[PDB]
Order: sequence, then structure tokens, then C-alpha cells
Amino acid sequence: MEMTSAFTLNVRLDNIAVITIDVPGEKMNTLKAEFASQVRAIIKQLRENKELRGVVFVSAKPDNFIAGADINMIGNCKTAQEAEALARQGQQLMAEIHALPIQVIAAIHGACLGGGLELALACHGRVCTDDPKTVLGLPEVQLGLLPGSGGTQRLPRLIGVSTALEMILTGKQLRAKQALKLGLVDDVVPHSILLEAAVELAKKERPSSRPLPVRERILAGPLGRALLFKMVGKKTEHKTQGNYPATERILEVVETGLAQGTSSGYDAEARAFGELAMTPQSQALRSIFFASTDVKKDPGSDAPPAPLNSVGILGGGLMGGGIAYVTACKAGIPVRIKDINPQGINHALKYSWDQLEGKVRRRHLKASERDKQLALISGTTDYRGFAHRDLIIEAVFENLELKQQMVAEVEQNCAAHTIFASNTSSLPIGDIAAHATRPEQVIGLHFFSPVEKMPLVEIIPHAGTSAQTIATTVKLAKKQGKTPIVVRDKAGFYVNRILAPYINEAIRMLTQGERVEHIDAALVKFGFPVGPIQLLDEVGIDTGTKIIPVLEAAYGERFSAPANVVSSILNDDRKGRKNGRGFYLYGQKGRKSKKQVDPAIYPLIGTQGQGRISAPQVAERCVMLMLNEAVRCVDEQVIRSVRDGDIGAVFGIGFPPFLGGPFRYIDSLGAGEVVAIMQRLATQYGSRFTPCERLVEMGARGESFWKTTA
Amino acid sequence: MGQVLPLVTRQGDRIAIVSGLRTPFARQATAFHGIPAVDLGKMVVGELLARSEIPAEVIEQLVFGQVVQMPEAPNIAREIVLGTGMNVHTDAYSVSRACATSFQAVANVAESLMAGTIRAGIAGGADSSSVLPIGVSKKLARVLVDVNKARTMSQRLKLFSRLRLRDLMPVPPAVAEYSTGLRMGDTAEQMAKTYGITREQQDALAHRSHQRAAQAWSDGKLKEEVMTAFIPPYKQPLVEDNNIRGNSSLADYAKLRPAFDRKHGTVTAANSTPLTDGAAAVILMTESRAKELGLVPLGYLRSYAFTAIDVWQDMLLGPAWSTPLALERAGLTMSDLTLIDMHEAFAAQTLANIQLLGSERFAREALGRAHATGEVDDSKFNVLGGSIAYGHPFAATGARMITQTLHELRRRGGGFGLVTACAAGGLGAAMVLEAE
Amino acid sequence: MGQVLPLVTRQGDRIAIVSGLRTPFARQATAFHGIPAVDLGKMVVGELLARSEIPAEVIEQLVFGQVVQMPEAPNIAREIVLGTGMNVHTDAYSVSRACATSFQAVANVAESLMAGTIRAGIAGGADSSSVLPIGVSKKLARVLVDVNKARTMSQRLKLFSRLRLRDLMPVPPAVAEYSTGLRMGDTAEQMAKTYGITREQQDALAHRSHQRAAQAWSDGKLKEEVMTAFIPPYKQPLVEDNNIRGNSSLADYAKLRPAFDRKHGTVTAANSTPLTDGAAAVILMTESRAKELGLVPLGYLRSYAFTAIDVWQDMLLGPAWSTPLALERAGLTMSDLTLIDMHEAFAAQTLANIQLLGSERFAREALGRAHATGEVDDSKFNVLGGSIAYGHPFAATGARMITQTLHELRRRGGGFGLVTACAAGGLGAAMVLEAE
Repeated sequence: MEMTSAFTLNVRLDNIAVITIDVPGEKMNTLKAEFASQVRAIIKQLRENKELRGVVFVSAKPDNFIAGADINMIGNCKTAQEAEALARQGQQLMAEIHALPIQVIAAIHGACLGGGLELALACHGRVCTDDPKTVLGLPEVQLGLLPGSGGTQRLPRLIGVSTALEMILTGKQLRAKQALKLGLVDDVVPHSILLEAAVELAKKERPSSRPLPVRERILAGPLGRALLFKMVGKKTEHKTQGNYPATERILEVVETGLAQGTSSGYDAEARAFGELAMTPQSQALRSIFFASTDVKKDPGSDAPPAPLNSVGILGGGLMGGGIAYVTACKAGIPVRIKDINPQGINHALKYSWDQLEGKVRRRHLKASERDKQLALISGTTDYRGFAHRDLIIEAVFENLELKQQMVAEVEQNCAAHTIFASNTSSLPIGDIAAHATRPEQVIGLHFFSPVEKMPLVEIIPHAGTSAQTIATTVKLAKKQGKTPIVVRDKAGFYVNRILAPYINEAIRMLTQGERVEHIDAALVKFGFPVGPIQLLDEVGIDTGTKIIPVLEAAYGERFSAPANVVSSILNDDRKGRKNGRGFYLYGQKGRKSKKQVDPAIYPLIGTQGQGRISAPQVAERCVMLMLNEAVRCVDEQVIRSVRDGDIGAVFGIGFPPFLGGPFRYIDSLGAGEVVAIMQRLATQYGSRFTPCERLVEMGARGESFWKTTA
Repeated sequence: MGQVLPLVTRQGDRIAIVSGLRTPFARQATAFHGIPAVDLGKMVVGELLARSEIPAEVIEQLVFGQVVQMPEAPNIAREIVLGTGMNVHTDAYSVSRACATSFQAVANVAESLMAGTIRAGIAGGADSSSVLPIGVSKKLARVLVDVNKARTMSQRLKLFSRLRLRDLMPVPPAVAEYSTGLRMGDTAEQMAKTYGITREQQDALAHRSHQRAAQAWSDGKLKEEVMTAFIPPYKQPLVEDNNIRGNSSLADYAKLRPAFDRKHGTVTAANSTPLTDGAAAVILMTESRAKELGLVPLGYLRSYAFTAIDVWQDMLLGPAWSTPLALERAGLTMSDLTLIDMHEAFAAQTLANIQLLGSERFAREALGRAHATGEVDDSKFNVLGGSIAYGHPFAATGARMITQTLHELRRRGGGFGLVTACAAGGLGAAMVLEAE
Repeated sequence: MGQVLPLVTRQGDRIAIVSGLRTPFARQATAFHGIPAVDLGKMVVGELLARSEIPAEVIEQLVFGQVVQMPEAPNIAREIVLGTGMNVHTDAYSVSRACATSFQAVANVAESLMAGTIRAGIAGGADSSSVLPIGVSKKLARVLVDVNKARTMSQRLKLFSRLRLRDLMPVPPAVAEYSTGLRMGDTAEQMAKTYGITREQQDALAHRSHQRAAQAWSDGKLKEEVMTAFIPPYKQPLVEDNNIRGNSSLADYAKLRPAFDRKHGTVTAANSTPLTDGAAAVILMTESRAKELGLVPLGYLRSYAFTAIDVWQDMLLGPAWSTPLALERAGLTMSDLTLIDMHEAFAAQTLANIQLLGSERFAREALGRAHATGEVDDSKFNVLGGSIAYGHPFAATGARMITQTLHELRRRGGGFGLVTACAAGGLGAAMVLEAE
């Protein structure tokens, strides 16, 4: 009722108090400034009565117990004062709670992340349900933050120094079964008797009289903690490349809490919020977090969708099996596979087997449910049984007439309800439809390198496409754990279009006598995962290059790579990991260590000159072509929204998340200031670095693409 | 109606039959090696449901059965629902009847479907001849019971002092009867001997069974009843049965040693069907349910009959005994009966059935009937060959014949089919089919 | 329309129950020690034919379902005839459906003589907990599977290299579900915790059931349907069940530690069925032929129902689900139900059933019925005790209650008897009995 907030106190006949957390607004249970003050009033009322013996916390919400702190609440912070003051008030909040002498019990069910475990660690005892949705973790590092208070000093003292550090850093998910084994939760109980099982635990005489010992007490003390921190600090800085904050901070704030007491960790983590809460990386990760959540909530289309329960795929091999596995194993929707060659179905079904049952070797699951997952994947050589298929996936060669022939026959050999989906490489969707008796439900997806690693797909409709088809196709990605972006139907699309100059410029700068090892390391230190050549070969040289002439014939010659040297790689059996020989040594005979590239590509390359260009210059030139294509592509509105343009690039190619995104980078670097530094490159190298028309427009007058609030 | 009985339900609906499916048959070692019988029934039911417009929630009861059984999970029907995608509210139930388990399953489905408790069912069976469960010696069956009930360690050592001799070697399987001990081929020889069948009088039925089936595969007429098997190893699929050898000449396999007698064994391995692995599944429902959901039934069902005889001699005369009972219960005759289907598990014996079904003496004294049932025309007898070709899965040859019969009479555009099979223990089956 | 199923044959003759008999029950490791369940069925059916003075050759089908089967004897029904004086031409087969094998045996035999394919049936069951078909570990079984197919003597030594001292111990028997692993005591406890069952009223049911059964035996009312078992040693006959503790107190019941949930469990050995061995046999005749041969039908058969439920939670609500279906098929109501009987597997699950049968909420949403089933009057509720008394021999539980119910309604007016029983795997059984 806007005054009850969520914390409501209730005392049963026995000397215990049951606490419910029912947020009057959104379903998820968040934390605001008003909860911190009202719970102190509640606990003050709880302190005056001496008759009680224990307290139990109940979710009182089928969705979650407590989700965590509200991200917008951190966003309102302006200077280090608010971050520390919020940290300062957080420390006393649990310290007042922890100062209670009677037993404090928490019943965990639903979700418990970030500030959720703050209450759990502030309670002497905790019980959690065996329902598979409950989980404990600290997803603060991915937001450019760290746990609010106590997490870096009391949890290592409670769960172990080695155990606590990785969860804060890796931000992994801890399940109910392994929670009891590690020792964070005293007992796991069914949800039906969650509250009743917490009743007897509060009655226990001992709040803490015999703490559990540490089997890893070997390094406890100062003998190995510094050695551990030195190694993991070296381990962290190498994996994080040094471009991410709040990485060495965790080690320091954990060190100060463990070494000279808990109160020292209080100030350091409060001090950490003074800088880490207000950080360009922190705002970058908080901005992409809001952007990523927005697209998931965004349904892509407006018309209500259409039923989709039976899935057909026309093509097996390897790529065709990728969609079927995601459609069946993850989404729990039966899939039928049709091919003209049983070996195509054989490879796809076998490939599904090979990728699966690996967790079986890791004992993450049992074979009882594995058979059901295989039961949802079906292969056939005929069109029979496809009459009940709601959606069909085209996963075969991109010959237009072959696509036109199959789309006409599948229209002939299926019901009108089934809609058409096409995984075209470069052919237009409307051109693919052409002679289609039912064009209004023809849509085009665009998958990539194996989709169990690629986290998003494309929604590519043509001129005639009912909004129901977009609604079905966009919502298709959501249950698949993919990010759906509605893009304009243009040659080269959006992600494929912008990567063409990126691989073009890399090949152009490769041939002028530059060593690949140093330039590749420079580009990946910038924040880009995977280097240019290694990314280029494993995805398919022929597949990736197949769009470049389509890019060339559509927009211009800026996409063309130096001729007679890139094409020489194609007709030389040196076709990447798929062909068994390319660039890097792929045998991995150096004890599976970092192998150097094949010492035979350089003679085939012109490689005339020296390094010439500086390491920071090659990295930025790579992102300029990405941005130069990005500013040009969305200039004609190839992307529905700027956020979809951001999430299309920062989450599909590998733009540095600590930088936020493509136009996050533009706004960060003085907006039109970057417009100056590209023109000199244009004079230095060629016309490929000419500024975009509207980029000049924003650059000349002074503009930011995101008004928003500033 | 003193003998004829209609097969209509309480509501006025005849017992309809919908299209059926059959797993391809393969030898015990060329294919299907090492696979349990659990997946074979699971494999067919998964795709048969995902082949027509019917969902999995409509069926209320499943009746399967396997002649070769595994001690683990004795009720094979339950794990079929559990294993595949099926309603968890279905009435799982399994039967057991050698060489006619599917036949008994069909009858059990038919009898229960009429009472109104169940209106639609699926019938079939699974058989596997490569994972034969080998049992321990019976002496090493009480000792294991005795040692488990033993309390102290000293008692355990004394019990195994009795363990010696040839108890360590296992017990390989055999086909001799529990109370008769006949190998079902030794007694098949004396039916050939007593009724006077020569190796040249036979070995042409086997040839004409190898034929009309190799022609059937080449013509692709029985392409709808055979699935394309997928192997979890996924090396290569099998579409055509490997057992059939419809290329050898009749005078090529006539120079073979006898299998059982080896002295007067007028039957051999070539003219006798070999063991295979396979399964089948058919969709059964009443007429009222079938039409109200819009699916054409693969014909209908007229009547059924089973007759048993003492298992000591000529015990495969079940078709001789059961068949006339089916005709009188359906009120039919051999004259107005288009196409028949005999089990023909061996060369002769089945030929003796035509000899006996054409014999008035057998019907007058062994049956008490005024007249014999009559002779059968060769063309109306196993049009698509017989069991001497595809193979003889004991629990799967039941549903195999109905699917081909209803489909063949569908090509014939009417008529009344008839299927019979002989079984161990002097057991027999007889049904009268109607493809509308 | 009126979903009423009056059980009358094609001729209009209703199904009768001419007589019934039960073998007395005894605890494990007692007089009933070392006896295969096959022998119990043979012994009980031998005397019943003599008692009923009916000829053996008249009956045309036998069905016997057993829990804890012996893999050496797959089809018990055939060996019963092979062991007893039953006619060889008997057309018998065996079933297996949880603890309701007898109810399933009653169901299919009754519908069997419904269709006219046979003319007479006898139903029963037998199980024994004294002997266990204990098997070896599966991998150890697999080790012996591979050595049998080995051809080289030197290959045998290398193939037995995969061995361990952990493999040699046998697999002790258990009751946990295949796909769930929850014991029935775990099930019985979860209704007690969720719905709310106090031990005082739960043990009160056990005391009342014990006293009502003990009073019944002293009066000798259940003496005509309980024979006197003979043991091959012939040391002493057993005429009365030793399971019933007729001299007990509620204070004695309260000092039992919980077995399954030793923390909050509200069920003990006092209010739970123990392990007993026994058998029963009942003859099912249609009314047309019962009058023909001059026998009085010991009641009749009106309607039956089976309803399935989930296997993860609330597995013992079969009586809650199956009972309303039977009344509608019988066209009856709890109000006009002279005697009501249900399976008292546990006191906690029993009190929940009457609570749920008295729960309108459960009927309106879980069952979808307009109203609740009705009230269970304690006077007519398990007059001669219940399952917490004689025992739970698995197969014989279904047949035991019918004889006493028909005998008890014989001791009273006509009425309408009712029997319900829960089962594992979310299975339930219910039917309405006439008894004139």
C-alpha cells in the first residue's frame, strides 16, 4: 500500500517471527533506499519484545525471494559520496542485524543474486528449496561493480578464501545441490516444507557454537594468501588484459578484509564504490545491461504471433543440425530433418550426439532425460509427416533457383499455416520469395558459426511479410537464448556488412610486411576477443568472403581485399580449421600450448616493408572501419533502433563491453572529435577513410546520437 | 446368429483399424547387434505418432509384449510411454504369448476397446535376438540367496565350499519346451514325415516366398509399412531387409545338409525362416472415434479366433484348428475370402495345413465339424511372399501380416483377409480381416 | 449422455461371482518360508475346485497376476494348470499391474466372458516375500554376457580382468520407483505432512482395524473364505493369521519411532501394513451359465473403474480418482452404499482419502466433477478391519476384500458393495459390487 513496502512482520503462536517480502510493484524483489530505512524500523520494533526466540524470512512471492539491488539506484549516483554513503548505510544495516543474539533464519526460494546474499550472509542460518530455480551468486562484477558490503571479507571467512574469490570474479551460478556440499547452506529442503523446516532451525539453542572446519585450511593465514593473490593476480591480469577495472580491486578488498579484520574490508569496498560505481566501464556495462534487457523485453513486432509447435528443417550436414539441436534440446520443440542424402542427416544427428553427452562425462545430468532430448530430433528423406510442421528452416546452398524451387515445392507440399524461414548468405529475401503463392509469411533468418557459441540471430523480412511472421520469428530467438534484431533487407545485412571492411582492412594491412603476431595481440588487447585471422578461418573463408562481391556490387569497392593473394589461399587447400591446414598450426603438437602460425604463408604473401604502423594505430583502424560501416549502414536505417544497432555489434562481433558499444565509443571520445582523426588517415592511406555524410553532420555542428538524458 | 458374431461395439460402431507400421527386419549380427528390445518398441512408436494427424494424448492404453524378455523392467509397455513422448496418463499393460504376442495384444486391445473404458489404442511388439539374457546356473541361484541371507563371515566361506564343478560355465539358450522338450524343428520334421511332404514338394514355397517379396521390394508396394532404421552409432541407415535372398536358384539350396534330423531331415536351413530382429505398431480405435476426428481407417475388423491343442505331436495345427472357428464366428467361407496369409514358419507344416485344410478327415474327427473349411488357391495365398524372406521375429510377425493384408486388399479394393499363425504349446490364432 | 455401464453380456446376462476363497496370510520368515509363489497358486486352486464341486474342464480361461515374480517361471498361469488338475485346454495367461493384479485379473476375465470368446473364468493371485529373485550387478551380468560370445580360450582371461570385489555382492531387493525412487512410506508421509494427519487418529485406525479384524476372527465370520494351509513339512497347520495382534493398546502404538522419516514422520509399523505372504482364488461366472449348472451366485458384478495419477506427488489418490468414475458407470451414489471398503496401505493415506473423498475442492478441480463423491460412514467403513490387520500380500489384496465384502453383504441385505485400492506408479482401482 506504498507504506508497507515489502517487509511485513508476522509472529506465530510460537516465539518466532515470520517475515514476508512482497513488493507492491514489479514481480521481481528489488532493493531501494526506502527498504533500508523501513526494515530498521521493523527490526527496532522486533527488538523491544523479549518473548521471541527466532526469525524466519519468507519470499512470499512465487517468482523470487529477493532479486538484488536496483541498477537504476546506482545510476542516480553522481559523486563518490553517494556510493560510499550507500556503502556506509549498508554496513550498519547488516551489522545491526548481525548484532542480534537470537537465531536468524532465511528461507531462500526463487532467486537470490547480488544484494540477495547480503541478507543470507547476515543471517546465522539459511535454508533453501530444492526447486531448480533457486540460485545464489554475486552478479556485480559484470555490471562494473562489486558486492555491496561484507562479501569480500566475511564470505571468504565463511566459505573459504579459494572458494569465495572465483564466485565473485567468475560470477558463476551455484545450484542448490552443490550449495549444500560446499557448506554455504546448512540444509536443502523441499519447497512444500521450506517454511516448516526453518521452524526447528530457529529453535536451535546455538546461533554459532561449533563452526564447521575448513578442509583447505592448509593455506589459511599469511603463508599462501599472498602467493595465491600474486598468482591469481597475474592470472587475472592476463585473462582480463588489464582493460577491466574491479578485477584487481576484488583481490585487494578481499586481502584487506582477510588480513587485518572485517572492518578494513568495509572501507576499502566502500572506497572501491567511490571509483568503481562511477566508471566509464561501469556506466558502459550498466548501459549494455539496460540495452540487453530492453531487446529481450522488446517483442520485435506488434501483431499477435502465431502458433509454432512442429519444426521442420530442410538440410542436415553440420549447420542444419545446429538449428535442430537448439530448437529441440534447448527449446523443447520437436524438429524434423529432411535431406536428399542420409549422410547429411547422419552427420547432423551424429553431430548432435557428439556435442551432447559431454555433460554426461562431467556428471552434470543423467541419461534418463538424454533420451527425451534425442526424441525431439527426427530425420527423414521424404516430405511425408511435414504437413503438421508449423515452421520450416532452409539450411542448404544459397542457389536462388534451388531456393525458389524448394520454396515453391514446400509451399506445394505443406499446409498454408506453415511459414517460411531462410538462412540466406547474401541473396535477397524478396528475391528468394519471388514466385511464392504465399509470400506474406516468408521471412529470413541468418545464423553464423556454430550457434551454441553465437548468442544471437537475425530477423530479415522482405517487403511482403506479415507482422505475425516477424512476431513469430523474433519470439523464435528469445526462447532459443538469442537476441533478435529486426534489420532492413539490404545486401550484406548488418553484422556481415560491417565485418567485410574489418577483414578487408586486415588483409590489406597484412600484405605490407607486418608481423601478424604483434598486430594480432595489439588488437585483442584493445578489448576485442579473437584476432582477425583466427576468427576469419574457423568461421569459413568461403562463407565469409561469399558476401564481399555482394558487398562490392551493392555499395562500393571499399570491401574488396587485395586480389591474387587472398584468392590464392582459397585454391591452395589452406581453408582454415575445416580443411585441416591454415595460418596457425592446427595439430597443436606443442603440448597443446600457444602454437605459432604456419611458416609458409609469408612466402605466399607479398609481405613487403616493415611494421610501419604503430600498435595503437592498427587497433583503432580496425574499429574505424567497423564504425565507418556502422555509421554508413544505419544511416539508411538498416537497423530499427540505435539500441538494436548497439546490441547487434557489441554482442555479436565482440566490441569491448567495457567500452559499451559502437556509438558508446563515439560519444565517449568527444563525439565529433573522432571525425578529425579519420580524415588524416584518409590522406595517409586512401579514400577508404572518408567520413560519412551524417558523421560529418554530427561532427561539424556537434551532436550526440543519444540525447536520452544528456 | 448361433455361430456368427458381429464385431460392433455397444454404441453401434465396428472395431476399425487405422494404418500400421513395421520396423525393417535384420539378422542378429549384420545389424541390430547389441541393442536391447526396449528401444525397438520405443523407436517405432516415436515416429508412428509423428506420422499422421493424431496426437499422443488421445490414446488411453498401450498393449505390447516381447517373446524374449529382459528381467529388468518386466513391463515393457510402461517404459515405452516413459521412454518416448507419450501421455503419462495412459493405461500401460503388456502381454506374453509366444509367436502370437502381437496377436494376443490385438485381441486384448479389441476386447477392452468395446467395453467403453478405452476408445483408441496402439498395438504392437518388440523382438531382439542379439541381447539374449543368459541366466546363471540354478545351483548358483540358491547359493546367492543363501549368501545374502547369511549373517557372519564364517558362514559365507562354508557355503561356497559347495561351489565347484561345471557351475561356472553359463547356460546358453535353447528352444526345447518346458514340459515337452521338442525343439519346434524336430517336431516340424515329423509333421513333414507323417503327412508325407518331400523336399521338392517344399523348397518351392520357400522359393515363392523369397519371390513375390523381392519383387514386392523392387516394386515398392510395401514401402509404407517399412521404416528406415537409424542406428545410435549412426554409421549407415538400413532401408531394405538383408535377410531376403531372392536371387538364389531353387536347385542351389537344395544341396544342403538337414538341420534337425540330419538323417531324414527333409527340411533344411534355406527353406526355414531364420531368426531376425524387428518390431511393428498399428493404430486401433472404434468407428465412432475414428470418424469424429477425420482419419480414414485402414480397413476394419470382422472376427478373431484362437484354438489350442495338446503339445506332444503335430502341435503346429493351430491354423488347422483355429481357422474354421474364425469363419463361423464371422459367418464367412473360404469361397468368399479374398487373399489369405499363413505364418509358414517352416517348409511343409504350413503346406500340411493346406493339405489338412483341404482334408475332410481332419475336420470330421479332430474338429467335429460336418464339413472341412475348403481349399485355398495358390494365387490367393501369400501374394507378397511369406515369412521365408523377411524373417520371423516371434513378437513382431503378428502385426506385420495385417498391415500388408489390409494394404494388399486395399490394392485389391475389397475382400476379406485371413491371417493365422501356429505357436508353441499347441497354440494357434485365426482372424478374419475386412478392408471395407 | 448417461455414462452408465451395466455389466450384462450380449445375451443380457449380468456377470456373477459364484464363490471365492482366500489362503490365510502369514509373516515373512515364518511357516511361509522358502515357498515359491508358484506353489501358493497351485495349492489354493487345487482345493477350491474340490470345494466348489465344479468340474475342472468347464473353465475356459485362467488369469493370475503376481508381484515379485520368478524369472525362471515367466508365465505362472500356464504352470498352475501344469501343476494342478486343471484341464490342459484352458486358454490361460498371466498379467501384472502393481498391487492391483487381481483387480486387473478381475477386469480382463470379466470382459473376456463378455465377448463370448470363452464361457467361464476364475481369477486370483499369489505372492511371497520369503523367496527373492535376487540378481547379480548389471555390469557383472554384462561381463558374463561378453564372455559367452567369446570364441578364444585366451580371450576369456582378458575379458574377466574387468572385475572388482564390489561386484560380487548381490543386489538386495527394494521398492523405490524406477523413474521416481520414492518409497510408498515416503508417499504416505507426504500426504500426512501436506494434508495433515495426526498419529493419534492414524494409529487409531490401526487399532480399530486390528480390533475389528480380531473381533471378526473370534466370531468366525471370515472362516468360510479362509482355508487351512498345509506345509510340505507338515509340522503344524495354520488356520488363523498370525499378523493380527489382537491384544494391543494405543499407548503401545505411540512408543514406535518413525521408520521412513525419523524426524517428522507420522507413520510407524503400527499403522503400516507388514510383509505377509498369501493367496486367494475367486470364480467368475456369467449368470446365464451359473443357473445352468445349479450354483447360487455369491453376488454379482455391476461396474468398475480405473484412474491414473501423477508419479511424483500424491501417488496414493487412486481411490480418490477411480471411485467417482465407477459410481457413474454403475449409476449409483455413496448415499446408497451399504458397505464401503478401501485398501488401508497406510493410516495416513487412508484418512486422507476419506478427507479427499469428503473434499469438494478436490472433486471440482482435480476431478472436474460438479460435486464431491460423498461421505464415508465409519460404521460401514472397514467393518471387519482392513489392510492394517491381515497383511498386504500384493496380489491377494484385491481378491481378499471382495470375498469378505460379498460375504458381509450376504450377512446383511442386498446393498451395493464398493472396493477401492491405491497402487504404485499413480495407479488406482475402483468398482461397485451388487450382492443382490
